Amino acid sequence: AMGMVSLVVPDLDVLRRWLDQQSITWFECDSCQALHLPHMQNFDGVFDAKIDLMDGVILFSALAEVKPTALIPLAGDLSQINASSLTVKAFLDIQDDNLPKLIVCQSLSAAAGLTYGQFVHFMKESEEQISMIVMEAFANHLLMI
Amino acid sequence: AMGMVSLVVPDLDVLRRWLDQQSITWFECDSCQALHLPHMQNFDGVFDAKIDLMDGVILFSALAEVKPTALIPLAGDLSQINASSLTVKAFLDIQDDNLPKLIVCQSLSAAAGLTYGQFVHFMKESEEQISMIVMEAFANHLLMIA
Amino acid sequence: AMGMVSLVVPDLDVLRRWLDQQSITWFECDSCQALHLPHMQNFDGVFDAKIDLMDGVILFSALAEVKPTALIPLAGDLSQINASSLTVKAFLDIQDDNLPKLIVCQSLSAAAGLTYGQFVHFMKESEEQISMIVMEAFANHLLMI
Amino acid sequence: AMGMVSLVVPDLDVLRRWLDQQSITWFECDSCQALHLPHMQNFDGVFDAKIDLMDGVILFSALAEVKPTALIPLAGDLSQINASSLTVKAFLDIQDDNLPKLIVCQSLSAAAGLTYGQFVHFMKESEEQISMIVMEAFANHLLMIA
Repeated sequence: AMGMVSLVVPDLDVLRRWLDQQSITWFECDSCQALHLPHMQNFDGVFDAKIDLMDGVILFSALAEVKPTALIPLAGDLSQINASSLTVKAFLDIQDDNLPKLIVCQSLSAAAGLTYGQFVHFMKESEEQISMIVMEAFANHLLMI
Repeated sequence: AMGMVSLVVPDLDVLRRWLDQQSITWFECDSCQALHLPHMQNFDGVFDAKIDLMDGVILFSALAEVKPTALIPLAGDLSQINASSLTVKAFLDIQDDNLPKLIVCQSLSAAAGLTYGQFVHFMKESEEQISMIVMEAFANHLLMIA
Repeated sequence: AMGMVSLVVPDLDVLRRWLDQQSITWFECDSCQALHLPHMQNFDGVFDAKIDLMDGVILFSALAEVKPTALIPLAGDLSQINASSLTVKAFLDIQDDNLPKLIVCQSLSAAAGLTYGQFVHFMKESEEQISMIVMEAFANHLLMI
Repeated sequence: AMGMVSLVVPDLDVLRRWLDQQSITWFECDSCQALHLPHMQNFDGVFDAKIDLMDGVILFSALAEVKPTALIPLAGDLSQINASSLTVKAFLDIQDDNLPKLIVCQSLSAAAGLTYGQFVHFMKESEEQISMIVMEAFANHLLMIA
């Protein structure tokens, strides 16, 4: 037992405040509704990272660009990567016009309510699990800079 | 305001009680630590489904046996399947002696506490998301029959 | 039996002549020793095709550019493609600096000697098997133009 | 000048005689049309090897059983393996009831005629190229033992 709490169903404004509470800086696309997190670019391989809220689910995602020569090998390793974390998911986003991306993300289901403490844990856990995947891909020479 | 609720770091006993409170039936392996969920076998392609507790993370997972002729095509589809759900993950488990398995799972991180209502929602959202993915693979002719 | 013949071990000059014999036009890179075959660009998907001679093996290869979005699906289909022809081979050539290529090729072992008629058959058979693979990839929307 | 030689469109009898002339032993399936080559089992990973004649093309092929845990990694290596030889091809044969197989093969197009000497060279070059590929996969731990 940790006691009684009262749960909140957050909107994006609650999330801005809860991020401000933790001293986590966020920035905000002209082109999207995600809260972008500049500190995540400190991890080798990370080009962008953000918090989205959609259909009752908070998502924390990082994006890295993949070298063309590593794309087939990385696609073959996706099972092992997803199996390697209890909480983080990984997949490729491939377009004809861009460099292929590796998306690495964790969700927190919010529609039933959350405490602030649960959000904080999620931010900490996600950052740690995400950066592990992405740094290991970088160190294996799979990513551009 | 709204009401107050208990925040609990659960052990496997907390979860069995919580499943009981939802009238969800669970069975046990003498060979594993998970709580098996017989009702998930009503979706085609599901050979087993279970709740595990691992380092403070609850995992609800479904397992389906994959057709060897569909193993490579499924492996090539994992990005798109993982991209199809906000919450569920999918991956392959391949051994040298068993048929390959598709694991389809959702997690709920319990180390900072959880409430009963969050678990309930987890059980519902996971059953829905997991069953969609498995039913879809089964309809794509990728799975063997239980 | 088709009678007695006398075999020739060709060099690149024999091959130019044998191509001239069949009225097949060839062109010649500043950057390679292959004999390039412009008529093969008449097949949808083909960016270049050539005859190489190396270490006693004549190779007839065509190259097509693959869309990034089709690269993973095509890599998964390489077994089926190679299984589909008795004589043609297919594989990807992927570089970080370029568009991925699909290489589709047939060899003729020449170190033991050949007749002209065997060369002609090879040119005909290769062109037919190669263009089948490449046109089927094009029609399945796997290639750029 | 150099000498003259017979140009022959072969049938399977022409090939058996030609293998005999090279003292290469061949056996037969009551279940297939190929001439099996017992000496190819001396290379590790080779479960079978054979000469087929199909639409006027001679195929020399070797078969190795693939470890299910290496199936996906091998599939991802096929480009590089096919690019490693000027003449040999490699691909997978996956069924729902057998272990997956790696086929490694070379062809010789016979419809415009072949001479005995071209066949001999074919037999030597194929054995060399095919065995290199198979021995290499076996050393990469991809294959099961015959």
